[PDB]
Order: sequence, then structure tokens, then C-alpha cells
Amino acid sequence: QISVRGLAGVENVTELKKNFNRHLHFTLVKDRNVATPRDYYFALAHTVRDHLVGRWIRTQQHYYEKDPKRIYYLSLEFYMGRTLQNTMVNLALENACDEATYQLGLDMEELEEIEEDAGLGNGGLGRLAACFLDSMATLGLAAYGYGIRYEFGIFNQKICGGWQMEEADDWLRYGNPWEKARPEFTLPVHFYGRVEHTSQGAKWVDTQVVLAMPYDTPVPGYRNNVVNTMRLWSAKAPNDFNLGYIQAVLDRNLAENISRVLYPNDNFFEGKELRLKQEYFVVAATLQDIIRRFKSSTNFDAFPDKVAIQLNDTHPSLAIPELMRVLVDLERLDWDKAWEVTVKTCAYTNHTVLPEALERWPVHLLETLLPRHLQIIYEINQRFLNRVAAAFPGDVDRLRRMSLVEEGAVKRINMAHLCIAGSHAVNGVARIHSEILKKTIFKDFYELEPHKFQNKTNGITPRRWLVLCNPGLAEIIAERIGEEYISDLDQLRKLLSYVDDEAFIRDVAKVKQENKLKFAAYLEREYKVHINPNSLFDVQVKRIHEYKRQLLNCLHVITLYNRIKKEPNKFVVPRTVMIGGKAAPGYHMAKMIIKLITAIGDVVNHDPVVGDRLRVIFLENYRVSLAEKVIPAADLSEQISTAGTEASGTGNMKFMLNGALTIGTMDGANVEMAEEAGEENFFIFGMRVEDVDRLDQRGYNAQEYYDRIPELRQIIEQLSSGFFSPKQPDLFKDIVNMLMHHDRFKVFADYEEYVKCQERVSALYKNPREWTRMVIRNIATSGKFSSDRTIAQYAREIWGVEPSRQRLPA
Ligand SMILES: Cc1nnc([C@@H]2O[C@H](CO)[C@@H](O)[C@H](O)[C@H]2O)o1
Ligand SMILES: *Cc1c(COP(=O)(O)O)cnc(C)c1O
Repeated sequence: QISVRGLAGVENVTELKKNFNRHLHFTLVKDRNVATPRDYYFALAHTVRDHLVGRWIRTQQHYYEKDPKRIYYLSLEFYMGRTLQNTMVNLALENACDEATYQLGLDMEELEEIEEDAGLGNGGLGRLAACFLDSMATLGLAAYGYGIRYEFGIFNQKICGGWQMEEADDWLRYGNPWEKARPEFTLPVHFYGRVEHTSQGAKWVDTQVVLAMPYDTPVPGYRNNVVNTMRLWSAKAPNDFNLGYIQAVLDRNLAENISRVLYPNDNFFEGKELRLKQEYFVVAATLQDIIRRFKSSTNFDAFPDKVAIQLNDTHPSLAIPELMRVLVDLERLDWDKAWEVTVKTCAYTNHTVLPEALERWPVHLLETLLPRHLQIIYEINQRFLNRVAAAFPGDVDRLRRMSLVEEGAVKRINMAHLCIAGSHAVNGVARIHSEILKKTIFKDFYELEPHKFQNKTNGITPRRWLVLCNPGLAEIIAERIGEEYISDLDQLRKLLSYVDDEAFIRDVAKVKQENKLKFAAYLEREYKVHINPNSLFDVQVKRIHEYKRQLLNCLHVITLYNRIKKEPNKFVVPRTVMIGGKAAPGYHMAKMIIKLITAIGDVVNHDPVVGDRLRVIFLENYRVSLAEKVIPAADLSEQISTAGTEASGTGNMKFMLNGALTIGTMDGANVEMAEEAGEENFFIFGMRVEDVDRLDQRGYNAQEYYDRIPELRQIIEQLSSGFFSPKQPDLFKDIVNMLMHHDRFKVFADYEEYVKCQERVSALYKNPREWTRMVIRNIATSGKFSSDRTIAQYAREIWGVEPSRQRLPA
């Protein structure tokens, strides 16, 4: 069909067809008379899977032979999404499989929709890990992703009566064809117990044991025949466990609950024991696996030369004291030597500055669950503070500020401080974020060890986020500049010479229109809700959170509605405002925000006077698979977090690469995106970080904005009086009270500039040609945001390895 999808050779289509029938028969045990679409999906999955194994085996054999430095990316989250299409794309099998299934009388797109999203993540943090694995494989790095195989991933969101309802994500229900259980590599993980101090060394004894069983999933690079591994651990109780008889067997669930479910929190720390167990579980099993692999390559001096461990935030921070524990207690290395090795091996990536998201574990918890680790942490702290005291003599406050141990109500361990002390590199995820780290929360550490601090601006993989979700766009681009850009996104700059090309302008606009039509259709198919494909698609999809300010968007929507009601027969650019995202189950305000959005839709979407000029839709169950559908269809990307709160953001990059213009604050990567495309091609508004600080020094008083802005006042009064909740007049009292008295994110402060900016957006949309030309300028300069660039920087500046675009013989 289209170029970028590979060749549909005669021999290969024939081979695919026979292997498809072979799996349907032998693997699924079905014939064409009783097979269902799901059976066909699996038949296709196994067929595509077969093409991976050969490459997977030799890639691993290759690393064994050449023994390069290994990169271990530790994360409690890997938001992978679907695997079928991504695998076909990276193996250049998409057209062949499309043809083969066509000849078999099947629609491949229909089959792809059957695959369950592997939702082992909450949002940006987990998705970043997924994009990183894709880039590391594409850049030929000997990398391994290590995490937990949650039985239940992020919950499926159902909207009932306008409220979010959560239901278990039983993603393994029908089986997972992509994983390979490796029970032979099961490892023991210890919990509780006590520490015994003997003649030579301390011993951790009387522990409870939980087995870690690994499941391997292949990670194919883009057309380079490299297939890396993502190893996820599953909790298994030993067989002598708790060994009435029946109860003992049933209680095995206690130990196995460790890998049962993903904590559904995005940017929020919840200090629960189960979560701590998950964090240690992944770290303990992973480190043993890493050391075992290292030994089969005594000389731990070379350990840092053959191993790099990247900590995705502080979630796997226990890797530092666990590594020390193994080297000191088990390998018998002297402390100083063990510490040198640990520091040179570990690197830490910070993803937030929000106080409520930073991990601070109560000492009593570590004391009971991991007694030896607590002792090691105290020793690390003692030695670290001695270094601080020597560098800043007499500065007693600095000592207490930098301590890994926080005193107060209950003593806690600041995991971020632990990570900085035990890592040779600490990085932020966007230029502004990394600067904020050095100027604020990590200022003391930066002054002590400036060399440790770096920046690694985030990125997204252009395979899943362009070729896979937007083939139409990838095609018209390839038509002009070739396919090389798919693994070298910087080449998109060549599109700048087509900004005045009438044919290209027309094609770019055509692709967007087609995507919108397709999405508008999908909305009626699976969700039954009519929308106007000719309107501007204004979308804000991301987790629901106060700092992301979906509320600011809500205020704008109500403003638009009130303006139409005031002057009904006045022309306004038609808009379809789409907001989607999940709220953490225990985050009350976030759940109230979802209700507000649907409530607004209830009024706006049924007002005769508004007509098809304004529609407000809440996109249910936003997840990776849905992102692949809505992002290509978007015209306007809402990235409106309060300046200084969104460390980077990555959804912003996805929209830019897919032809949407951006309206946003100078926050996270938005700053670099605007810098790359040129501020004139971006819709920037609101306070800058400096303005926010000025407001805080003076004191934020929302009442002031309410008193000076009539339109804002009207909105608040509508919310308070029950205009959007007739049967329950005070339903949104908590929202109004927060907005008026304790809004940490200054929604009102950016209201005026936001509305004004939105007017300039509508003005430009009225001029199709100029809107598209600005779009081209954005797409053409989105190259810097490829995770290939991000990974290449991590590789060279942190891991000490060189990326390679060399194909392996297939
Ligand atoms: C903590 C934490 N939890 N989620 C995040 C997210 O991680 C993403 C990838 O770096 C960033 O782009 C987001 O701004 C950050 O909020 O940080
Ligand atoms: C990319 C992505 C995110 C991150 O979006 P931001 O707007 O940066 O918060 C979250 N969820 C999903 C499903 C994504 O694909």
C-alpha cells in the first residue's frame, strides 16, 4: 500500500500465510469454521513473533561474544502499549502482513485492535522507559530493561454518571504471546529478618524469602536486526512456604501479592509497605541477575567498565545500598572499594520537583522490612556528611539540609539525597528542569559536586509516534526526503524548504483531515458521540492533576460557551474540545475535575443555541493505544502546566511531531520546543518561572483576579450556584473553594493571557494555508525530540558507550 511499510514480496507473503495457518491450527487448535477475530489476532502475533526469535537469539549470543558494557535501565514502570504493529514496523513486515492477511480474507487493522495494551505504567515516566528501550535497541546498545510484571496494570477507566469508575486491568486474561517465561533463572529475594554481627562481617538472617521469576520480552530495534530484552520479575512463593495445610497454601498469596498490581499514582508518593516491597523486589532480583551475568563474562574494579545502572527516578533507589550490601557482606570488599564501584556504576534521573512526589520513607518501615539496608544507609549518610562538613566547615544547617535522614515527627529517609550521594551522574529531563534542580531542591548538592549534575532533555520514539500511528504523514514526508529520517529525525529540518511548496502544504493538510475523519468515526463506533470533523480539534490528554491544570482549560471552555450565549449570531471558529486522562483512585480533586468536565459537556453539548460550534468531550480510558489515535488527529495541543511544575512533558513532543500546533506555558520541554521551532510558531502565554516566584514572594491572592475580571467572576458564580449541576447545586464547592483560597497552581493568574492567546489560535485557524505552514515549521524542527538523540546523549555523557547504527546479520 504505502512505501514506508516495506515490501510485500511474493515469497514472504506466501510464507507468512502458511505460517499463519500453521499457528491457527497447531498453536490455537482451531479451524477457519470456529476461529474468532481474537484467534486470528493470536495467529498473526505468533507468526510475527517467529520472525523475532532468530534475531533475538543471535543478538544475545552477539553480546556474549563481544562482551560490551551492559546498560541496565531500572524502572518500576514500562508503559509499552501494544506490541504487534510496533514489531512489524521495526522488522519491515507491515505491508507483507497486510497483504498476507488480505489474501486470507482478513483486515489486519481490525486484528490489531484486539491486542491488549501492556499498561505497566501510569503515564509519562513509564512511557519514557518504553521509548528509551526502543531507542537503545535502535542504537545497538547492549541494554536491558528491568521491571516488575504486574498482574494488573493501570486500571481501565469507565465513566459512569460523569464519574470515573475503576476496573481491574486483567491484561493477561487471554495470555501474552510476546513474553517468554524463564523459570530457570528464578532468584530468591529476602525480606524482614535481623542483622547479626559476627567475627568477620555482618549477616542478614531469619529472613522471609520470595522467589523472583523472570519473564523476557523482546525489544526490536528499527530495521537493524537487534533485539534486546526487557526482563520483568514476577513474585512466587517458595514451596516450603508456611509449611492448617489448606490455609498455608492459600496464604501463598501474601508473598505473591508483591507483583500483583501497579500503584496507580502519577507524580504522587504513597508510603505504603507493599510499594516498598515492590521497590526492593525489583532491585534485589535485578542486581543478582546483573552480577551473575557479569561473573559469566572476582574483578569488581572492572565492574563499572562492564555495567551501568540507570535509576528511573528514586523508585529503584535501593539499588545503591543493595549493591553495597552484596559487595561488602557477600563479596567481602572493603567499604571504600565497594562505594567507589557503586558510585561509578549508578546514575540517577530525577523527574519532578513536586514535594508530594518525592519519596521519603519512614525509618520504622525500613527498620522492619530491610534492617541491613537501613544500617548501610546510615553509614552512607555518616560518611557523606563528613565530606560536607569538611567542604563547608561550621555550616551546620547545610548538614541537616543535606542529610539522607530527615528528623521530625517520624524520621524518614530522603531517597533523592541517597541517589545523589551514590551516583556519579544526576540528570534532569528538560533544560529548565535541570536548572531548577541546581537552583532549588538540589542546590546544596550541586555546590558540593557540580560535576555530577547534567541535563538530558526527554524525547519520544519516532517509530511508534510517527510511522506507526501516523503512516499517512510519514509517507508524504518520505516522498520528499526519503526514509532515513525515521532513525535520524534531525533530517526533518529538510522539510523547511517545502514550507512554501503548494503541493506539500496541501498534502500535510489532507493527512490531518483524514486523521480527524478517521478519529471522528472511531468516536461514534466505540463510544457513540457525534462530532464535527471541520472544527478545530483542541485536545488535552494526560493524567488528571492539579499542576497540569485541566481546570484552566475548563475555564476557557466555559468562557467560550458564555460568549456564544451572549452573542449567539456572532461567528466563532468551531471547536471540539477533547480532554482525557485518568485520575489516581485516591486523588479526590482529580476525580472532581473529571466530573466537572463531563458536567460542562452535559450543558454545552445540548444547548441548541451553541449548535455544532462547540463540543466538549471527555476521552474515556486514555492510554497508549488511544494516544496513537487522537494525537494524529489533533490541531491544538494543550500543554498548560504552571511554569516550573512539569519537569519535561512528552505528550507535548508527540503532538508537535504529528502536525498539531501548541498552546502552552514556558514549562518543561515546551521551552526547548518553542526554541527549536521559533516562538512565532508557538502559542506561548502565561507566567514564566520567575513570575511565579515573584507572585509567591508577594503572596498569591485569587480574590484579586476574581474582582478584576468580570468573565472569570461569572464562571465562578455559575459553578457555585449550580449552573452545571442543577440537582446538586453545591457539587463543585470544593473546586471553587480550592480555586479561591488554596490554589497552589495559580489557575486564575494565567486565565487572562490564556484566553487572549486562545483567540490568536482561532484567528490563525481561519487561515488554513498559514495554519498549515506554521504546522510544517513545527514538524520540521521536532527532530531534537527523538529519544534517539536523548539516548545517544545518555550513552556518551553518562554510560560511556558509543551508539551504533550498524545492522546485524539477520
Ligand atoms: C516522578 C514522576 N512521575 N511522573 C513523572 C513524569 O516523568 C516524565 C518523563 O521524564 C516527565 O516528562 C513529566 O514531566 C513528569 O511529570 O515524574
Ligand atoms: C505520552 C503519554 C503520557 C505523557 O503525557 P504528558 O502530557 O507529558 O503528561 C501520558 N500518558 C500516555 C498514555 C502517553 O502516551
